[PDB]
Amino acid sequence: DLRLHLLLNTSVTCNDGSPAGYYLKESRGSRRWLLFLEGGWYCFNRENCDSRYDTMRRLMSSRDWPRTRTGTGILSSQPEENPYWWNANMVFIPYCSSDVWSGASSKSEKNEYAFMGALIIQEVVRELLGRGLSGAKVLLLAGSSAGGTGVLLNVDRVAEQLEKLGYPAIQVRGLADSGWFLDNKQYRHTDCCAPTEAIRRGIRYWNGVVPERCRRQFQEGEEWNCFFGYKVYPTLRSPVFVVQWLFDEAQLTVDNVHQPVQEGLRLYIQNLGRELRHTLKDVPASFAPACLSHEIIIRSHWTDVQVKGTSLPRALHCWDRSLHPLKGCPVHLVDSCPWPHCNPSCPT
Ligand SMILES: O=C(O)c1cc2c(s1)-c1ccccc1CC2
Ligand SMILES: *[C@@H]1O[C@H](CO)[C@@H](O)[C@H](O)[C@H]1NC(C)=O
Repeated sequence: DLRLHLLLNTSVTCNDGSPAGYYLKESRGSRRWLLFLEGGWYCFNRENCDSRYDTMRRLMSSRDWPRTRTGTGILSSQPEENPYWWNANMVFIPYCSSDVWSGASSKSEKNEYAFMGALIIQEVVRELLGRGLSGAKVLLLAGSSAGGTGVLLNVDRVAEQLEKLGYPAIQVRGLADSGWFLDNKQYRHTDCCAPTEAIRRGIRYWNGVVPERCRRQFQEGEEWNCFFGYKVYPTLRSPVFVVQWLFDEAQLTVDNVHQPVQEGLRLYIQNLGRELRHTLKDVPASFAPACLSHEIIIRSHWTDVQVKGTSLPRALHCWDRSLHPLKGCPVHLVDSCPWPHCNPSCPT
């Protein structure tokens, strides 16, 4: 079990002004630290955030959080479930900011909600240094769905934060799971939502922040571009491993894809997997199976899926070795077959 701590700096809050926090299980014999960002979509105006507050309140508020959480998948402490990092210090950071982890905005007389995801990450890192993170050799910032996009937006800032605090020795890395999306045309048009327009409104609503080099490329008004993995990844300096289903359920949802499939839709889906494969061609550490699914790394059976005969925990161990061209220890694993479940190890 991972145990809840609410932030001692209570100015760093969830959407409704309640304190943010983190769940922690320490490992006294290890110098590896895993900080996992939870996902769960987002909201981009008052009406849509009010609706989220009615029926998704744990993603907006710490008031009803439980005192413990069980670690699963890469957060499990059992070697059988987590061959990769079972002996690490484990941190689960709940997503209570609805801002894809990008916001730096307080609740006030002009703001009904606080959007503080970027500051929550920085504050967790700060309070953990006093609980052992100061002795770390690797800090892996991981996340799924909106949390995976959050890794891409925040990993370089965590690294800069530790260098300026006097800890250049800690190596910061990222693991981004199911957060690599395409700003493509929808299969059938709808009213807002297309990924592009939703992010454009959210950034303004949240006062969202993006990594500095990506901001300097796209410039004022065009920062939404840095929320799209294939645009922000080349600007990053920290090592980042990318996990992405070729046919992500959330990608299909925003594309309005839901009997025998007709030619138009077949071609749309095949072109979608081809485009995803193309954006990964120059990402050296990546794992991308040809499956219709969503998230993987905190699933209890994450050990089951394979690409070219190598599982995800093995690929991540090979990545570790590469950061010390390996024989039989690959790190770039992208399926080439063109339809969902052409890979027999896909989740059922
Ligand atoms: O299921 C979740 O948590 C998320 C789903 C999506 C996210 S996050 C997103 C993050 C950046 C850019 C475009 C998108 C649209 C799809
Ligand atoms: C609390 O967090 C806010 C927002 O990041 C920051 O400005 C302030 O310095 C913090 N206070 C302390 C005592 O750490």
